[PDB]
Amino acid sequence: AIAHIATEYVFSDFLLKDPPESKYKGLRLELAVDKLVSCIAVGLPLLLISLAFAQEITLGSQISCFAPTSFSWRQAAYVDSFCWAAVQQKVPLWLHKFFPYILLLVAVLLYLPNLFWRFTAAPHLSSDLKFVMEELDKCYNRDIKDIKPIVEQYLKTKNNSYGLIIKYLICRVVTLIIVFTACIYLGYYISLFSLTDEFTCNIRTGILRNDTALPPLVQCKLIAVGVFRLLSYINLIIYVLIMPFIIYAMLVPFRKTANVLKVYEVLPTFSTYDDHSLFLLFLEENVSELKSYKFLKVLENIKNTGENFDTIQYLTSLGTVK
Amino acid sequence: AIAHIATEYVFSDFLLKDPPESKYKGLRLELAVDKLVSCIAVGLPLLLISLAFAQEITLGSQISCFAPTSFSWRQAAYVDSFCWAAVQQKVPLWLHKFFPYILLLVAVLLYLPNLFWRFTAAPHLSSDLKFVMEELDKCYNRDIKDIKPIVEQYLKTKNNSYGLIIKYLICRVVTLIIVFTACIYLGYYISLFSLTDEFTCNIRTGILRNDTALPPLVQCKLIAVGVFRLLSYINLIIYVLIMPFIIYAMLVPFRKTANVLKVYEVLPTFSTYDDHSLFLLFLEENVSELKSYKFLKVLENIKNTGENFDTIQYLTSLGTVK
Amino acid sequence: AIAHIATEYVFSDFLLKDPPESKYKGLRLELAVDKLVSCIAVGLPLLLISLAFAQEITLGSQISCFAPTSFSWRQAAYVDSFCWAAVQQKVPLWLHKFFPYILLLVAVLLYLPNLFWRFTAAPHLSSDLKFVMEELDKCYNRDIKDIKPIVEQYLKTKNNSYGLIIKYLICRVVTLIIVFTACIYLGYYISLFSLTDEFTCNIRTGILRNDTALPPLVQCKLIAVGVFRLLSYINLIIYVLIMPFIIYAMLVPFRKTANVLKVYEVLPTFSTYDDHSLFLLFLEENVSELKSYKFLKVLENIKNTGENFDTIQYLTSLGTVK
Amino acid sequence: AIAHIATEYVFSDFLLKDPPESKYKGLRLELAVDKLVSCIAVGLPLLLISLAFAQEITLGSQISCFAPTSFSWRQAAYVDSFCWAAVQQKVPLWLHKFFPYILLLVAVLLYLPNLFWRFTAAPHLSSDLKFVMEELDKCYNRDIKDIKPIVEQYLKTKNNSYGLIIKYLICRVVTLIIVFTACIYLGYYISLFSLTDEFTCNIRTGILRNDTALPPLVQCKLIAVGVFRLLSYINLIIYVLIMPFIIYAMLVPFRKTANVLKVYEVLPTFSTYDDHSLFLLFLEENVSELKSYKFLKVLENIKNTGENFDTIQYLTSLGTVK
Amino acid sequence: AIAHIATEYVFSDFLLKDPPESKYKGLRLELAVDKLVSCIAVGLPLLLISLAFAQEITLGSQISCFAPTSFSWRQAAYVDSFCWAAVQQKVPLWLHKFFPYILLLVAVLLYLPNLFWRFTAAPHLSSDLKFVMEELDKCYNRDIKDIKPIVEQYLKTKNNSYGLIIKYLICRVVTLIIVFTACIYLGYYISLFSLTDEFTCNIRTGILRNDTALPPLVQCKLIAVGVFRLLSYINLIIYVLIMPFIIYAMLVPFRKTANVLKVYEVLPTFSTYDDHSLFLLFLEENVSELKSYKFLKVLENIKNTGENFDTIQYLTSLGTVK
Amino acid sequence: AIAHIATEYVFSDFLLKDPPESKYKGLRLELAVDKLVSCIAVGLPLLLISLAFAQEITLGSQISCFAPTSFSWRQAAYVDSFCWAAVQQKVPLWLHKFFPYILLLVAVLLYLPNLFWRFTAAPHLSSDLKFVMEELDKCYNRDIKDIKPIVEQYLKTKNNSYGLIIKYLICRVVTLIIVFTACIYLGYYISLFSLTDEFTCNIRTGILRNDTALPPLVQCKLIAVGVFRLLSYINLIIYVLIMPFIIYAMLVPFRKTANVLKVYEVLPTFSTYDDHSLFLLFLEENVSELKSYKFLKVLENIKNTGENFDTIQYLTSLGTVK
Repeated sequence: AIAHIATEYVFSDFLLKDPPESKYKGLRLELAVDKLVSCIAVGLPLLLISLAFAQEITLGSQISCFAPTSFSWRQAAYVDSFCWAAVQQKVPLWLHKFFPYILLLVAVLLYLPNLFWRFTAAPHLSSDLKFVMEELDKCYNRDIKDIKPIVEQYLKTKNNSYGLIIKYLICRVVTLIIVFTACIYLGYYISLFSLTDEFTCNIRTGILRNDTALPPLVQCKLIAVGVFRLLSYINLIIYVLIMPFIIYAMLVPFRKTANVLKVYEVLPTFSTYDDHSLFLLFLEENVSELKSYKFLKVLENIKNTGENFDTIQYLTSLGTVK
Repeated sequence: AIAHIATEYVFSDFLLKDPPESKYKGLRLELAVDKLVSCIAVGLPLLLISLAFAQEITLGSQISCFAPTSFSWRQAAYVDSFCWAAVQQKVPLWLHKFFPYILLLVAVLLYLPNLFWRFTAAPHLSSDLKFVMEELDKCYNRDIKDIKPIVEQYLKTKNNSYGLIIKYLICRVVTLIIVFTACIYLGYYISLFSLTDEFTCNIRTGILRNDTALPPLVQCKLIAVGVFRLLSYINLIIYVLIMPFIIYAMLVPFRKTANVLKVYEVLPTFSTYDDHSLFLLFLEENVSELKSYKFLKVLENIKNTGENFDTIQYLTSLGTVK
Repeated sequence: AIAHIATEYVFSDFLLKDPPESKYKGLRLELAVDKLVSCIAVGLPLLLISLAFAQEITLGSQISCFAPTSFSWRQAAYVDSFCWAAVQQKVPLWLHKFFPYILLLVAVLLYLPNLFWRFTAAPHLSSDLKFVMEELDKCYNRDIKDIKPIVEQYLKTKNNSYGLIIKYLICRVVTLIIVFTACIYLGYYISLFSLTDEFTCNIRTGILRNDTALPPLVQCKLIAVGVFRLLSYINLIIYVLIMPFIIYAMLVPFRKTANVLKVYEVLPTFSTYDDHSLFLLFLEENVSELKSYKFLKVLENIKNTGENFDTIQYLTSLGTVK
Repeated sequence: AIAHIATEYVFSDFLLKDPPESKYKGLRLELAVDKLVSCIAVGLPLLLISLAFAQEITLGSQISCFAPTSFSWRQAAYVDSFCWAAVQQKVPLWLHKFFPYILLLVAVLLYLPNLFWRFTAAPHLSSDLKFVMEELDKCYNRDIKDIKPIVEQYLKTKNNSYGLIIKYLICRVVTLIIVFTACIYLGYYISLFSLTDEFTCNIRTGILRNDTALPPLVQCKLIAVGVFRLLSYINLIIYVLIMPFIIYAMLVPFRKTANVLKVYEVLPTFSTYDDHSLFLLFLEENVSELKSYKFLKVLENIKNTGENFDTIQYLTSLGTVK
Repeated sequence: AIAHIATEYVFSDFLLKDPPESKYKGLRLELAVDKLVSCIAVGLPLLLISLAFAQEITLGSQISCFAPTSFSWRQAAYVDSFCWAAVQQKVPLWLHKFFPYILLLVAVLLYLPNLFWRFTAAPHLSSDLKFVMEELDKCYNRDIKDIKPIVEQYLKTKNNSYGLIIKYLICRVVTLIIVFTACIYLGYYISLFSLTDEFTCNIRTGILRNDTALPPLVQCKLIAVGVFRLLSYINLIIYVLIMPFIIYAMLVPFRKTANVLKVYEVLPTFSTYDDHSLFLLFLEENVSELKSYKFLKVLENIKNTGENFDTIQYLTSLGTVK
Repeated sequence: AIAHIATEYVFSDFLLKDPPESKYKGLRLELAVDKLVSCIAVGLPLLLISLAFAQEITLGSQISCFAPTSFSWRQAAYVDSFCWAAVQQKVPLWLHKFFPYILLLVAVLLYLPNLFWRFTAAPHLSSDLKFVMEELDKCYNRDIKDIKPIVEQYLKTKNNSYGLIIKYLICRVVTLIIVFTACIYLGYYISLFSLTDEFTCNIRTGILRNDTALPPLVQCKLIAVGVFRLLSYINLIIYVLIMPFIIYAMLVPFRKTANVLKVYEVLPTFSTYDDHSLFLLFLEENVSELKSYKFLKVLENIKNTGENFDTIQYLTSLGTVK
């Protein structure tokens, strides 16, 4: 065990030589901020429920009941199981019983909208981005060859569209609503479980109801109430912290967006709650793959300083990219 | 078990024929010292919490309580679970209970800034480095062909920038602050757990509060206090040791940096708290992939001794690299 | 279980058809003797700690205490856990408790210098070796074409360098110092645990200190003392055996080194505590990949006997290698 | 469990469609007989120690002690652990305790010389074999082209060498010595454990030495003595059986070796305790990869019968191989 | 568990889309009947020993002893372990104890001859088959080109050889002898374990031999005798069923063998206890890879009916295959 | 556990993005209906035996015996094991004990004929199909080139063959017979285990036969009788449902088969209990890979409607396929 830990945490590469995106393929169909927010909101409750029942913090059973001394092992086990079964039908008790279930439901609900976006919006956007990038590269190549209209019109038509931005807005709204509901539930659970974690189960039911040997009531203690409360507090803190990030995410009109086509306007061939703005944002987020755009952006940065050099010679110096 | 250990530690290659970076691909977006410091600071608490609960050092339960002889097995188990549940609500007790949780939180907080840098700074820097390297290679090739301006201007514009160095500084500051907070917490825990590790839990709560058979107090012993203290001391020592490395890491103006472009100044075509200095440092750290730079550095090393040989013949001797 | 053992040790290939380095790629940045010594020194303590706690040799718990007959199961378990917790705070007792931890620390400390060398010396040496090999191949090709200066000067500049040999020396010194410290610790542990392995724990602490029913002292036995002593003896023997190998490893000036360039001196184009000696040693250790060197070494071996044949015809017979 | 066994032993391919060496790559640096002998000698003790502790044959603990009826569970467990700890310090007892350790040591010692040969002799021999094969192929190609000296001289120089054969001899001698020592140890263990497997442990040591309630002696039984004896007998039988194979392996001068170059003597261009004999043996063992040698061997087999056909036409019929 | 079973037996492909030999590579060095017989004979005892100790059929321990009521848990466990240890030294008892060991030995012995054949006969036969196939393809290609001696002579020399057929015969004889010995052992075990499975162990040995409290004899029951008997009966039935298949396998002279070269005799260029017969059998078993042979066999099948068409036009119609 | 279930059933792709036959390679040597029937008949008993012993439905042991109160734990365990051992030698009892074994035997017997067909019929049929497809493609290509006999004759010879259809019939008959036998056995087991599942074991055998303290008889209950009965009923229902599918499978003469060659009859070059019918069925089942057949089938579908267009222009429009 010790040697296995040593091999897997010291001798094996952990954060040194593991390449996350070595020669990343495909296209980036999700924004970085949105991806980070979704990953946090999905993987936080899973990590918390994994931590809540780790063997390092759990001592015995979920509940512990004080059976009378006259009871044998099997009678005391029956008492424990009976009180655990009645902890559901009896509000705090069933909430403590199903806390991992509720956190799992929250995680699944938070994962749902991103899956919906990936299954009903990713392919069309990916195809559009690929077409736009390939047409921009072809236009740059032909212009470079000449110096030694389709994309502008297509973006103009996309300007009069709202489907993509509407779907983005409903995804953000669903995520925000689910996070807010989770925050409310966590606050309610924290409020309702700061009183105590001891409950009396009644085992005089059925054919042994009239028996006098059994105690009228059996006291039982919830074991993981404190850990659950601490983890719920942590989850609420994290969700409150990530709350403004969703607001910033769906704040499209006021976002600090720089148009990619500005650098392309140098080429002579080239001449706010909308699909065009969202498509421009996705282009900018996915513009790292383009290489001609790198040349145009370098030229723009050079000319931004104020150097008095003609751009015609620089454009003629460059050749075909690919 | 014995034969499995033999196979996995003797007959299987352990440190002999395992290639770490055989034909390493991609680009090195992190400095070696920064990568080592981050890896140590992240993987030390994880290794320590893995060691703290290894079966080789843990004998029984987290706590051990001395129940009265009249108590049965189930009553004593209830006593143990009750005292373990009250160890939270009761400062040292809950700290001992949640020591692995606190170390995990420290590890996650230390891992966060590197993930932020990798998600919001890696792609732009990687693209810039690739562009600079390819332009340097093309310039070397064309100059070699001729003997038989863009990169200099771009670096001049980058000289008037501060975003990358600012992000680097905030990453280093966050890492240093988290390490300092962890050091303070570990020192506090060491100070507060050198007194004793025995506490009395009171089990006369609820419907059995008025019962006289139960003892008024039950003594319980924390088992892993010594191991926790030793591991916390080791963690504090390691963090204190790695403290000056972060200071040396964010000490950019006074770093011993050699400009790569000096060797390129031989080519006739080519002619301190800043983005340019950080970019030069990243170029130098990632210059091993360039092959023309190897020729230029070899020529520079040859001429550094003081040999009286013309460089024109040496430059004409070399040809296209790739 | 039996059939699984049969499949994994008889029907599956174990030492017959498992290729260790079939078409080995990359470069050999570590010497064979150094690699073997480091692998032994790292994987011996890990194997020993894995063997110490194997289920084939461990019967029960780490310690065994003789509780009074009047004690119940839970009271005796509390006694065991209490004496195991006091075995730390009480020198032999905590050493027996933390023997696997100390061996793991020794293994990690021994693994550290090789990781430091691999992270701060491997890339530069690999690039230098690749450049030297490619230039030697190109020189051989052009000389063969002609018959039908850079490398010599670069080695001359490297002659006036000491960084690589200094780093090699500090790595060897760190390894030797750590091995010597481990030897001293193992000898001390063997000396201090040949007396006995029985200790008395006092459980009359706390609210039960004044109770008269509990025994004044409880005798306890360490179970794995003999296995620990035997494994420590084996580790000390192995470290003593590998002690002279490190001395031979850092003995660079007196090493039996044959210069690779001697065979290359046949080509007309070609004409002791130092970087040049270490680089020549690494070239010789990594010369198996070169194919022109194979031809030159074959010619040298042919001419070593004393055959009276002109080398010009043999050189003209060979052609381009690659 | 039943269905898993069915899937892994019936529906999954076991010996039908598992290709051992489908398109085998690299070179065969070890002889078939030597590889088989080493594999047997290494994997037999591992298989035996795996079988010795399989759950199909082990009932309870390593030892079983008859504690008095007045003892509780914990006192009897302490008795068992104490007698198991004293089984070491007390010759047969510690041998029974450490039998798996001794067999593992034997396996590791037997694996060591082959690793030494692979790390200090494989690369040079592989390079020499590759060079010889490529030169033979080139000579065959040029001779075939002509009909429409280096290798002979190199083998002549290798004739006056002894390093490779010396290393082979020391490897064989080390293997034989280790196998003989293992045989002697196994015979001794069989002789010393045919008497009985019952021993008395004395638990009246320490603060309970003067107590009269404890028995003066406690009888204990070793459980796996018979299985250990049977497995040791099997191991001794196998080692005795493989004893003459090592003698035949290092018997180089008297080995039935056919020279490969005899078939190559047909080409007009081509014209006993030694390195040359060992190299010829390795060539013959690794000659299956050569394709021109296949043509030459086919021609030799055709001419061995006594057919009166000129070889010039057959040689001219064949063309370039590769 | 239920959902895992569903995923691995319903939703995952089991016998629908798992390709056994999709684009099979290499050569078939073993006959289909021989491969099937060896696979059955090897994997039947392994499957049987896996089934014998499955948790679905094993209730408790290997043996069950009726200790007196006055004995405690530890004394009864000692009794069980003692009787299990004496079940070896006491013929039926040790046979029941080591039945899985004997079946494993049988499986290993049956696997040995096929490994010997694969390690000392596969490479030469594979090389010969590859050479013959490539020469046949080349001859077909050149004959097709012409229409628009080596292989026949080589087969004639192989006609006067017996090494391959001798090795095949010794492999078949070893397999048959081992199967017959296993059948005899299984019949003996079935005969000797149909009487009863109850034995008395005597625990009055050693220092407690003179004690009167212990019973003079302790009755014990073997639990898995019936399962072992049923599995041994199944194994014997299967081995008896596969007995004639080995006889048919080594029956080479009387085998229904069709010569491959008969179809090749159409080409004008082409003109019983033996190596030639075995090589022809291996060619026929491995002829599926050849494509020219497919054309020749199609032509032979066409002409077998009795169609009066000239073969010259059909031969000229076909072209180069590869 | 909860988070692992979430990851493996929600976040990981389950039925969304798992490609079953993405770019399927090789040839389809088994019919779809036959493959489905064989997969069902093989994987149903395995799934059922996996479900029968799942931890979600099994409470305790296989059998439960009511030992007297005076018996200790070990005596009661001996009673349980003894009655479980006598449940075999005593018809219903051993059937309940070996139900998983019988279902495994049924599964293996059902898997056997498909393995026999795959090992003795797949390669020849695959080679024949590949030859036929390649010849059809070549004929289509040459006919297309011309417009700008071997296959017909080969099919005529195959018309006078019966080996393949005979092997198919024996495979179907073996499968049907095994399924019918399994149905009969399951019906018998259902009939014989609807009475009760309680049996009395007699433990007064051996040296304790004359002892009066032991009860004359001990009642024991089979636990999994109901689950076994339900699963056997399900298996019988499924086998009855799949019974007519085998009859439809071996019903070759009356199968709705469309000849592939009909569409090829358009090309001018081209001109019931049998091998030819089975080969045509396999061609049709494996015709999806052919691309020229797609063109011919499209033309046939176009002309089936009744359009009055000449086919010569359509044939000349198409070109070479591959």
